[PDB]
Amino acid sequence: LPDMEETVNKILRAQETRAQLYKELEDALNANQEKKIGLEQMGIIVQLVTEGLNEVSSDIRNYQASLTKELKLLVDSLQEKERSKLQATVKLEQLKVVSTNSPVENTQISELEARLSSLSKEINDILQNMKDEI
Repeated sequence: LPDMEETVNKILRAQETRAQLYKELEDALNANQEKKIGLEQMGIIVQLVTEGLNEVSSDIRNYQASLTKELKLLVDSLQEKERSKLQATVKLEQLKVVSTNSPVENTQISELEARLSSLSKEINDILQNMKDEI
């Protein structure tokens, strides 16, 4: 109930909507990679998915003012990862389709996958610190 941690619950509630939205996003990239989905459609689904991502991003910004300066920093870093995680996810699918499996192009995927794997691991640590009121 108190206004301090009530606002943190809404931030955690928005992260649920963001995590679910990437699942709809990721499933759309795989649908185009497996050639089950044309390039034209995937572009409009990302348009639909990034809109909900844009709503969640703006909702969490509104929740920042009532938070402590240590908590506003954790949110600031949280959105930086989620912004880079969005672009690194869509950019990864396109590079996997055009790549001729040459070693130069082949390690772009591994570097981005390692980036995505580390970004996701960093995000959960930001949430757990927010859960512990860091």
